Amino acid sequence: PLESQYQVGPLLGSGFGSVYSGIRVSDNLPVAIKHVEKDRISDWGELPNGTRVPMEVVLLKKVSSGFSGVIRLLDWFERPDSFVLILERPEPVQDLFDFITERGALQEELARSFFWQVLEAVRHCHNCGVLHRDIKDENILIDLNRGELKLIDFGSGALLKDTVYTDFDGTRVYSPPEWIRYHRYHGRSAAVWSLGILLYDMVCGDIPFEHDEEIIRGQVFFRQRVSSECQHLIRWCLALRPSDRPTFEEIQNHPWMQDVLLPQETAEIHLH
Ligand SMILES: O=C1c2c(O)ccc(O)c2C(=O)c2c(NCCOCCO)ccc(NCCOCCO)c21
Repeated sequence: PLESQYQVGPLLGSGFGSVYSGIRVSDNLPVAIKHVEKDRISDWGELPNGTRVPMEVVLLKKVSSGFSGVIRLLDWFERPDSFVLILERPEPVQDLFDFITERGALQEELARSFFWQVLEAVRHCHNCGVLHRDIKDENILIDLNRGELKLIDFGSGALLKDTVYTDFDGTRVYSPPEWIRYHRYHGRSAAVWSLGILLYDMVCGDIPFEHDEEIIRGQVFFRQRVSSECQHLIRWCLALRPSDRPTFEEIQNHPWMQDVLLPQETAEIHLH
């Protein structure tokens, strides 16, 4: 019933598998259709009702309930050598990496709005028991009309727990120093680090650290003009000691995070 209920369109991307544009024939709902080969899945779990699935599906199902800044799983399918996921697809949309590539460093007011919606989405995941572990500009989509951000690739994710993680499959340049040095981290505080990398990316147009030695050394240089407030939040998230990082709450009460724009106003001003 998969080949019948969706009409396939162009390839959107690959790297996590291959994702195509698609339409639900049922009712013209735009969708993204994502194929993952069994052979390349390292990491499996089980749905409450109990079959053996890719962790990504466990995670997506735990966070796709209700609204939020996560692209929702609408349906999934097993095939003999692959799994296939059907996801929301906002229309039109651009990923943040390509947005930043095209437009360079974001004005603060726009970064503040975007970063805020990222925090709301990640709180939402942490709440649903899910840790993303690969937060970064290419895992974030922009619905250009509504100004709403949406998180996407759960393939390196995990169940959130309070004990140490000794595996990491995400992106190195976004990984915290404790992972580089000890091969251990905790979820929240690792995620905060990656948030601080992301915020630097948004306001400087590029990631701050490229090599292991710079991650570990953790000194941040600004190549672009950034308010003292923005710089201080960033250095805070990128503190070397995990316990010196802010919690989500403290990131959202920081002075740089005041007077955020709603998504709609953000798009009027900045995206049309
Ligand atoms: O993974 C999605 C995606 C998804 O996983 C679930 C729903 C979606 O709507 C998408 C998605 O729209 C998507 C991409 N969309 C076109 C936006 O172009 C990038 C901006 O220049 C462009 C790329 C993309 N995925 C991978 C990003 O990098 C791939 C490099 O070729 C996606």
